[PDB]
Amino acid sequence: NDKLTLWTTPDPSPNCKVSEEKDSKLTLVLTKCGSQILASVSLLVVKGKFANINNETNPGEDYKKFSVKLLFDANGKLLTGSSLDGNYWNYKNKDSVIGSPYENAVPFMPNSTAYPKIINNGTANPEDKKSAAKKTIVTNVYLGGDAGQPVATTVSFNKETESNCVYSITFDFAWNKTYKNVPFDSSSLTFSYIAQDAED
Amino acid sequence: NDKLTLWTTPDPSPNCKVSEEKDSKLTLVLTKCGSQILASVSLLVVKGKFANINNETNPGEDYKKFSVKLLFDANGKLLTGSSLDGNYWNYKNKDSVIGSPYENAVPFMPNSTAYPKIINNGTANPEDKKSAAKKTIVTNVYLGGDAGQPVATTVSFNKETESNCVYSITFDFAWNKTYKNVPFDSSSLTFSYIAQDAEDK
Amino acid sequence: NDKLTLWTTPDPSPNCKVSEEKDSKLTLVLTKCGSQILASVSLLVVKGKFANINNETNPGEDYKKFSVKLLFDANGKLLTGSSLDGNYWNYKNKDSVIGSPYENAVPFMPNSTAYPKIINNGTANPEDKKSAAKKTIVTNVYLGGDAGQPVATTVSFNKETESNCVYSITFDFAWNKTYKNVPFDSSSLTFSYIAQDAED
Ligand SMILES: CC(=O)N[C@H]1[C@H]([C@H](O)[C@H](O)CO)O[C@](O)(C(=O)O)C[C@@H]1O
Ligand SMILES: CC(=O)N[C@H]1[C@H]([C@H](O)[C@H](O)CO)O[C@](O)(C(=O)O)C[C@@H]1O
Ligand SMILES: CC(=O)N[C@H]1[C@H]([C@H](O)[C@H](O)CO)O[C@](O)(C(=O)O)C[C@@H]1O
Repeated sequence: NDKLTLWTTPDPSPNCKVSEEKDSKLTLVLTKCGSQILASVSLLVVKGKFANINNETNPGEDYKKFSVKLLFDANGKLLTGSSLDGNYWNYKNKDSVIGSPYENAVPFMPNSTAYPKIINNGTANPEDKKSAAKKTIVTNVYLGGDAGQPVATTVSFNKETESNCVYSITFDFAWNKTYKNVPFDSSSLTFSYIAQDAED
Repeated sequence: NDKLTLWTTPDPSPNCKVSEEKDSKLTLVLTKCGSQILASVSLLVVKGKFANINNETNPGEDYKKFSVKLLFDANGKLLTGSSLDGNYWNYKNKDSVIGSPYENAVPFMPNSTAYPKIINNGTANPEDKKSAAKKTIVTNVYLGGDAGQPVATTVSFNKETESNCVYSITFDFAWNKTYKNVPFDSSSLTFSYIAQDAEDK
Repeated sequence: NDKLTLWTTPDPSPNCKVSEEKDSKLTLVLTKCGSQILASVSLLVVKGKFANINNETNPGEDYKKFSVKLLFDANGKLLTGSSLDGNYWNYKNKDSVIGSPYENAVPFMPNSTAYPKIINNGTANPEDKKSAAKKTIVTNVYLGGDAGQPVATTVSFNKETESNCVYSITFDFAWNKTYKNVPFDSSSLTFSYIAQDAED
């Protein structure tokens, strides 16, 4: 009933494509403390490529990394082409989701002044040079909650331009370890980014 | 606000068992940002095993790791099996604590739908309760605030079962380094977890 | 919103001294969720020592680390002697700043009970033993948002005593890598600390 938490469900049914359709349950919770967004996120791949990682028999790089994209329009609606199905992605209602799909959700989108879409011109003066890293959180999650099973995790904001998105949260994942029969089950990751809002 | 912050005191007197009774000050602050909980946490061992770590003379594993449990009931009261003494664990009032002990504190407990108590072992076709990792935050703290002194730190939610707990915040700590005369003084760690609600009315 | 979020601008003009004057844009956002402060922070060095790090030709330590201080008075005003210029450091209003400079900002300062001014200890009684680490967050940021480019990052609270400061947020940065032509462009870092104010 609180309008201040866009999320999946806390315990979601398969609602995310990783390597196929409905590959994986992605738990993502955006709580809007002031002008910033507090977010935790776990990923669990239940079937397909990364449901039981083995790089002993699959040493290839395509088997040692993947990416999850959330694509949003100017209203901040989740698009098709997002890795995340939008059926069970809405504002909170007890442990579940609100009856109607959400019309507007800009307050929750990354700031397009803080995290601008990169531009396609070559010239750039000292003060007018924009940043790639600014739009980035690089960290680790840990498969199975084992500290010896690190995945390099890269949250990116308004990185994507897919399906004519205006805002884009992107979780990239990669590892060096040659994991043997290790389900991709990520530890919860806490992070924040600066939001947008607009009047009318 | 004061009613939105369960914690110890900012500067607590020895209030945590690590290897023996009140042998460490644990600073923990739960602030309830919407449906999530924002938390920072430092640990300082003042006496006993880990008050001055040396693995040169104590190479044994029992001397290179330990765990601190907070056990809660369905109301969210701290239970006896807890590593943390409950005298100075309550809602905030200035840099101190509220007059009466707290009756209810569920809003602050980890979500038992997101972090369910029981774990399923063996088979995994559905795999629907099958996340161990979801209930986990793995990171590092740094003894003395020195970047060369990492402790592998594992926050767990509703992991524990002891004393008939319903909710359980659990901080495990372990290290590979052979530390020589290094007090266990952890750098403050920021983290969040998904909370619980309170029925309807 | 106003009074709830002390910050720079989301996209700041050069407003930070690192090795010389206004040689870097530092983006810092303090949002006061309850009794804690939520903060993200990116640093971008546009000119001078760290604008294009090379430790192949500059192996010296002075070229492999630096520190950024914010020094505050009892009111919580940013002082000269801070690395951060105070012109465009104020309470939020849209993507910009409030008209007048801010009179009071204690609610945003680190807790002087949790992070005491104490640093010299003459005795050390078991129950009255004070903590250095408590005042510390040690983590990593990642230059260019590349996971292979770690900087050891140390946030410290009420560490500093310079210019007779009462409160002090301090970001130290250091690296072991011998980086070749690597701009100091940090990935956004999320963190929190304890903060109070009270009076009549
Ligand atoms: C950083 C962290 O938290 N975990 C790390 C663990 C633990 O420190 C501990 O050694 C496990 O027992 O060590 C590694 O496996 C290692 O040294 O190769 C890297 C891993 O990232
Ligand atoms: C905060 C952090 O990650 N610190 C890490 C440092 C940094 O790389 C630092 O710059 C140089 O010590 O490296 C280690 O000391 C190391 O390799 O053994 C481990 C430690 O966890
Ligand atoms: C986010 C993270 O973990 N970064 C770390 C990377 C990643 O493992 C990366 O994927 C491989 O470059 O490893 C190091 O570069 C390394 O091994 O020396 C240290 C660095 O801090």
